[PDB]
Amino acid sequence: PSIKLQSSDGEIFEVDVEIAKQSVTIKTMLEDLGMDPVPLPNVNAAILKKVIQWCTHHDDIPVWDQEFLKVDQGTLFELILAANYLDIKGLLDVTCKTVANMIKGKTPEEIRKTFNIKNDFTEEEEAQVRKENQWC
Amino acid sequence: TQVKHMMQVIEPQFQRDFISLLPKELALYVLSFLEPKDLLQAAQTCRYWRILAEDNLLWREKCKEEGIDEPLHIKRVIKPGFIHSPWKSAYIRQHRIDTNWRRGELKSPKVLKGHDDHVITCLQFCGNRIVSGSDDNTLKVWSAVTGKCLRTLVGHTGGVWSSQMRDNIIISGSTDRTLKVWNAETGECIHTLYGHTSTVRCMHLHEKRVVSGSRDATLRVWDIETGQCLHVLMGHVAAVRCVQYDGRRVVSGAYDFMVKVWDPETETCLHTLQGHTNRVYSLQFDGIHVVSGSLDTSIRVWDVETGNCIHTLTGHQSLTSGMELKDNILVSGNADSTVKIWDIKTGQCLQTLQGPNKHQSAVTCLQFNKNFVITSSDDGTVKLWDLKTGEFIRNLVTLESGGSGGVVWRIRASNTKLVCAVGSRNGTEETKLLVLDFDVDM
Amino acid sequence: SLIPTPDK
Repeated sequence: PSIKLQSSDGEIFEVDVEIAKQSVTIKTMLEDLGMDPVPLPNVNAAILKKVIQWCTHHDDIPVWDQEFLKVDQGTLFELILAANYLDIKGLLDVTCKTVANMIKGKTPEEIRKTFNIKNDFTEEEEAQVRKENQWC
Repeated sequence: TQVKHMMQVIEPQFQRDFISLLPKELALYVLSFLEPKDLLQAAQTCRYWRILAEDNLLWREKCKEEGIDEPLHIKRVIKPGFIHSPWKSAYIRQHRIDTNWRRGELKSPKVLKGHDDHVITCLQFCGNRIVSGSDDNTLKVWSAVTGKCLRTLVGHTGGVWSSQMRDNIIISGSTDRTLKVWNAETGECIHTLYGHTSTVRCMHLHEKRVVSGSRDATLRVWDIETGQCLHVLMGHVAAVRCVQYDGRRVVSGAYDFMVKVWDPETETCLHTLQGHTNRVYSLQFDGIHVVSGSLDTSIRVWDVETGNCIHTLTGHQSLTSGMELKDNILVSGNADSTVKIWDIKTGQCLQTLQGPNKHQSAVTCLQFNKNFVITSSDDGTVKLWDLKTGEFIRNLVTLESGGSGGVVWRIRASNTKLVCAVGSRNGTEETKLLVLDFDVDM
Repeated sequence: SLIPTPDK
């Protein structure tokens, strides 16, 4: 079979059921509320199209997901939200994990260069924070 | 909540970063993929991050990882308040304690002089109470906290060679052939147990019952409350040197090269484990596996249900004095001056503690946990080792008289402290207990 | 083997 879902943009997508049911949100609306098509206000055609891609293709992070998520920040940010909104445990985990790996590895000074972030700590406050979270 | 409170009251505002813009929950789902070491660096990024990383349920689980189970509640006031997570501080506390054992400056230990010119034959460390036993015929209850002697259990007419303790109840075994039950607080003998004819060499307490092994070749099970002798286990032809009791089975090791498994209630020997070609000196039992160390140099691992030998662990070259079994990981101290770590499931010898900083003589005692192995020796040192790598870390104690008589007879360790029974046969070291503290200021 | 035990 095959159901249709409408992105927030107004673009209709035709996806094989089951590939679509990897989203309990879409699943709930299909099986329980009987939505035809399925309106997805929080997901636009661009991300929805990306989510559908990851789903048709279906702890540690595979080599495909690693490449597929080799995207830019914001897109990753969008995938985390679409995954949360759509309720796709797999996608959510893989994307969130990918963000964590950007932090692993240390220095607070380096963590900023990666996420921008500004040191809004006052002279004293920074000292206090450095002491409290002292390692070794 | 709590994380929201912080945001409203502190008002960080305006962050151009990926996680500060994510809904609180998803930022947390992300930070949860990090390890404590990361979360601590992340928390030094900015106030927004610090507030996030300081969750609580995030740390409650990171603690359930290092097996913490109990959060730490500190007390007291700076301005811009911060709602510290008890679980997080509990984690850091432990981290600091581990580091303290590992490389923290060695604070001179409390010295507890006692048992002059005699040997401390048995040691017990429970909570804030230390109990030393001696062939000087007495036992002394001490405060690990103040280092003061609280009481001296005088009563035996022979030397004390064994003991057991379970908060306020102390038990002793003497050459005078009797066990005695004491009140650790008042220091009064509550019972005197007769029945053994020869030296009460070993004993193991489980709840309200205690089992004793003697040179008379028998064991007896006693009720600590009613000072009575419930059962007598007869079947060993030679002296009983070691014993274990889990409340269900009694396991014994004797100088007849035999290990016997018993059902006390019916005074029957269910199994006689045969294999050791010499005296059995040490035993450990976890309700499933019996483990015995012999003067024959080997260590056997047996199935308590079938009586079958599962592994014959070889490698030591002399008498295995003590062994400790936890979670199927076994650590054996040997007169060959070596210490070994084994996986009693596979039989693999995970590590041998030796190297340039190994013991120069027989290992007399040992303690271990998930991170370290603590070993004592006639060489007058107590060493700290890395359990996961088998590497030497440092000498926690180094008796100056070590090479000329100074000896460390036995040790007991808690999470924050180490108690060492020390002395000598020649007077170069006065007998005493050394108490080292590794607690942290929090 | 001079790890403690009592004589006879």
